[PDB]
Amino acid sequence: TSQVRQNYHQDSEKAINRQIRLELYASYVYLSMSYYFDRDDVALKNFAKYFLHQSHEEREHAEKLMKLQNQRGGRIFLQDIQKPDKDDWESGLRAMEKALKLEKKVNQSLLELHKLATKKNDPHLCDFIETHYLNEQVKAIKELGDHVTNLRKMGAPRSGLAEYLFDKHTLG
Amino acid sequence: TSQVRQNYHQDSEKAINRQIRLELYASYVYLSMSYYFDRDDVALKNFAKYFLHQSHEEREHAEKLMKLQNQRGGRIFLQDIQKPDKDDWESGLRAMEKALKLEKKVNQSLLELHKLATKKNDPHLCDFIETHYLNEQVKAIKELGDHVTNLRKMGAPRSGLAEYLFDKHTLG
Amino acid sequence: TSQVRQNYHQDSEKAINRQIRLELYASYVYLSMSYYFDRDDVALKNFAKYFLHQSHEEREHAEKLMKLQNQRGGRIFLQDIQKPDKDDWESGLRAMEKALKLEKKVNQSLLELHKLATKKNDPHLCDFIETHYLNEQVKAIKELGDHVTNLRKMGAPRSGLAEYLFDKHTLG
Amino acid sequence: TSQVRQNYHQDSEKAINRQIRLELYASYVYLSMSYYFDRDDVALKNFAKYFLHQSHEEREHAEKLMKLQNQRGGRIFLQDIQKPDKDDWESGLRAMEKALKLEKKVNQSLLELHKLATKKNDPHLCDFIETHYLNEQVKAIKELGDHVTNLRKMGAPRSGLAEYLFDKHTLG
Ligand SMILES: [Fe+3]
Ligand SMILES: [Fe+3]
Ligand SMILES: [Fe+3]
Ligand SMILES: [Fe+3]
Repeated sequence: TSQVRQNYHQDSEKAINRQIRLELYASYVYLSMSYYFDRDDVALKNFAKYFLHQSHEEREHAEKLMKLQNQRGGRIFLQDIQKPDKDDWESGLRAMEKALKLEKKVNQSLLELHKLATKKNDPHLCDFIETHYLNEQVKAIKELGDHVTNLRKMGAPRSGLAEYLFDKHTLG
Repeated sequence: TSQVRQNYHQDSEKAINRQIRLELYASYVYLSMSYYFDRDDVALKNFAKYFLHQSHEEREHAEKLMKLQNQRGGRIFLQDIQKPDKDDWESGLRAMEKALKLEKKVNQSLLELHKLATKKNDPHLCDFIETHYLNEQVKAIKELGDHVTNLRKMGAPRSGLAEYLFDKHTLG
Repeated sequence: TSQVRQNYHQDSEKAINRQIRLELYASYVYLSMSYYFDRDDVALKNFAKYFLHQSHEEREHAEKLMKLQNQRGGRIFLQDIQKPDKDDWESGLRAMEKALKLEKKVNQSLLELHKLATKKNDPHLCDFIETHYLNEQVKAIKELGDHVTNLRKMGAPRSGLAEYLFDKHTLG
Repeated sequence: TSQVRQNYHQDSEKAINRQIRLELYASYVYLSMSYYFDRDDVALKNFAKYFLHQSHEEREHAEKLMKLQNQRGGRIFLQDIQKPDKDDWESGLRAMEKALKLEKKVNQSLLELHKLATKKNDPHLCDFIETHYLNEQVKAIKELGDHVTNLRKMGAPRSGLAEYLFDKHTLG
C-alpha cells in the first residue's frame, strides 16, 4: 500500500485508469478529425484548428487524471490507444455529430465513475469529477449540439457553402 | 435557536467544534516541529520555516471552521489544545513521517465529518468540506509522502548530509 | 489521386503513416515515464517535467508528419498506439537508458525513411526529414547519453542521493 | 573560367538560365491574372491582390537564381519572356486552376534541376533548390489546391455568391 493512500478503493483506482485511456482515445479521435479538415480536398482550416484544440484539451484531461491517480496513491496502468472508428469523417456536420457522440460517451463514463465514488464513500473523488470534468462535459455537449444545429439549419452537409461560411464565421 | 439556522444538525454542530480543536492541535504540533529545527544542535532553517508555514495554515483551517459554525448558526465551544506527542522530533525524516501521520489523522476526521454531513442531508456542509478541506489534505499528504521518499532515498536519518542537502534544495 | 500530388511514391506515403504511429508511440512512452517520476514512492519532480516535455515534443513531431502527408497529397491512416514496454521504469538512470534506446529506434526509422525517399528521388521529402527530424534526433541522443553518463558516474541507480542531486542540478 | 567557379557543371549553368526564364514567365502569368481581376466586369479586388503578390514573389524567385548563377561563376543569358496562355482567365476558379497547373509545371522543372545537380554531384546546388524552392512549391501547390476545393464546394462557377464571398473571407 502507498504511504499516501487513504479511503481510495481498488475499484476507483482501476476506474481512473480506464478513464485515462478513454481521455487519450478522445484526444486521438479529435487529432484524426483535425487533419481530415487539413486535406487539400476538404480544406476547412478552422474546423482543423477547432478539433486540434479539442485534441490538446483531451490530453490535459488525461494528464490531470494521471496526477489524481498518484495523488491518491493509486498506480497508473496504460493500455493501447485504439485508432478512431473512421479515417474519413465525411463532412464538417458529420464530424461535429461524431464529436457530440464521443463527448456523451466520455460523459457517461464520468457519471459511472461518480456513481462508483459515491458507493465507496469517496467524497474527494466525487469533488474531483464534479469540479474538473462534469461541467466541462455539459459545456462541450451544449457547444457541439449548437454547432450541429447551425450546420443543419444552414443546409449542411449538401451545402458546401454552409460549411465554408460556418468555418469562417463560427469557428474562425 | 439562531435566526440563521437552517438544515444544520446538532450532531454536525458538535462535529465542527471537534474539528476546530483538531485543526488547532495540528497548528500546535507544527509549531513544536518548527522550533525543534531552530535548535542550535539541529539547525535546519528551511525545515523550521516549512513547519512554521504549516502551523500558520492549520490556524487558518481552524478560523474558517469557526466562521462556518457562526455562518450556520452553531455555537463555538473551544477546548484545551493538547500538547504535541513529542518534545524532540529526532530528525528531518522522523518529523516529516509524524507530519504525514498527523495529516492522515486530520483527513480521517474530515472524512467522518463528511459522512455525518451526508447522513444528515447537509449539502452545504458537504460542499464546504470538499471545497476547502479534502483536496488540501490530499495535496498535503502527497507532498509529505514525496518528502519522506526523497529523504529515505538520500540516506536519512543516518546521513546528516542528506537532511542538510534536502533542507537547501527542496525546502529552500 | 490528389490534385496536389507530385513526385510522391505510394511507398513513401505508407512509410510516413508508419512514422506518425512511431512518433505517437514515443509520445506515449515519455508520458508513462513522466508520471512514474510523479509517484509518491519515486518523487523526482524534474525527471517528471523532463519526460512530459519530451512527450509533448513527440506529439508535435507526429503532427508535423500528418501536415506533411496532407501537403504531399497522401492520406493519413492512423493505427492503435501500442502501450509502453514497462509500467514501472525502475529509476532515473533506467528511464534515461530506455529513452536513449527509444530515440535511437525512432532515428533508425527516420534513416530508413530517408533511404526510401532517396531511392524514389524525392528531394522534398529528403529535405523535410533532414531539416525537421535528423538533427533533432542527434541532439536528443547526445543529451540522453550525457544524462546517462552523469547518473552512472554519480553512483546511480544505487545512490538515491545521485538521482536526487541530478534531478535538482541538471533537470532543474 | 570564372575565378570563383568550383564543382559547377556547364549543364547545371544552362539549366539555371532555363529556370530563370520559367520564373520570369510565372511572374508574367500572375501579373496577367492579377489585372484580369482588376477589370470593371470582373471586379474581385482580393483575387487581383493575391495574384499580384504571387507575381512579385516569382520575380524574387528569378532574382535569387540570377544571384546563384553569379555566385557559382556561371553567366546569365536572358531570353524573350513568353506571353501567358490567356488574356481572359474566365473566373476566380479557372484562374486558381491555371495557377495550380503553373506551380506543378515550375515544381517539375525544379525536380529535373535537382536530378541534374544530384547526377553532377553538386550538393551546394541541391541544398539551394531544397532550401529556397522545393518547399515553397509544395506550400504553393497545397494552398492553390485548398483554394480550388473551396471555390468548387461553394458552387463556383454556377453560384453567383461563391467567388464574391471567397474573395472577401479567404483572400481578404
Ligand atoms: Fe475529456
Ligand atoms: Fe488542517
Ligand atoms: Fe520524435
Ligand atoms: Fe517560382
